[PDB]
Amino acid sequence: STGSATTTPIDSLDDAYITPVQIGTPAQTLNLDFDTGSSDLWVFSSETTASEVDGQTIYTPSKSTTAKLLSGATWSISYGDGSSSSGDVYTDTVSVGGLTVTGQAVESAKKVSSSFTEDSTIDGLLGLAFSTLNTVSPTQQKTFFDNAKASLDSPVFTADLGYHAPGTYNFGFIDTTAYTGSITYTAVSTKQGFWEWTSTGYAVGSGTFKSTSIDGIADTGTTLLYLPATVVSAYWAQVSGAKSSSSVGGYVFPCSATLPSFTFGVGSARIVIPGDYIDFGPISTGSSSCFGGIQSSAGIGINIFGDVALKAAFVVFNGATTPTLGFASK
Repeated sequence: STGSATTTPIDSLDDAYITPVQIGTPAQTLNLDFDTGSSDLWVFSSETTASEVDGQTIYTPSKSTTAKLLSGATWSISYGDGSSSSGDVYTDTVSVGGLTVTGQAVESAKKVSSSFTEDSTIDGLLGLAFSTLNTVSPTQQKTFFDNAKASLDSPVFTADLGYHAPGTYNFGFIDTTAYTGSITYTAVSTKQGFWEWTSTGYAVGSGTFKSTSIDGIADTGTTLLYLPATVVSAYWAQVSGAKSSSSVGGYVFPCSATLPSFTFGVGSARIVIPGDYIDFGPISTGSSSCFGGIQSSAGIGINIFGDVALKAAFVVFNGATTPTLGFASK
């Protein structure tokens, strides 16, 4: 089997991407944030504190003939941006782009933090990291990908995110028409539960490539590119007027600037992030100070290849016995 679903930016800055997901019988379609940096499939629901729902579509298990309470199971998760959610658990039928899993753990939110409430376009998350990070207790649950894996033509999914445009998540096959040149595969460590890999270096604009190992995670659920302070300083040094602002919370730059590209290494291959991808616009409405899309990972504890990086590539998440990551230009 295979599946194929279109993923769409939630706003004009590509802050996140939503993908339609069918849950239950008859289908209830929710727009979820596919997140390769976590492993919980959770939704706004009929159980979510009413004051914490503001425009989201909710899952109502009592209206699904295939929903069953997973008795005694609870979940609670915190993300790297400080947001959080928690609740209880149902199993139900979940379909993505034509691909169906029966008995999928659907984590029903009782509580969500303000960041989730305020984002009316995101109805929940669908985690695609390794199931060892799943927060359901006392019985840990599997991701949609893990459950689907044995039914797939190939044990893979691919992320093809657009710049200010729709893209695609595919399950079970590699669309050879969706990328240019060859796919370069690189080793993955699952030791921390992430799609963790090592980049072979970077370049700023038309500058020379610096060979240096950068350990990080491929995370579709993170907006920006978070790299070591040395790397990020070298990038923003090439932008007149750019500076790190503690009041704003990162590097800012004059909105009048033209940003240089940023290249990262995948083995002997290179992925180029155009300068425009690194522009996240005015820090506040009408400001002439703009927020940078490359930021320091110092104090995160991990480097994160978020959407800024991933949308410049066609990315293969290979969940074979020995997992790997593949990157192609497109």
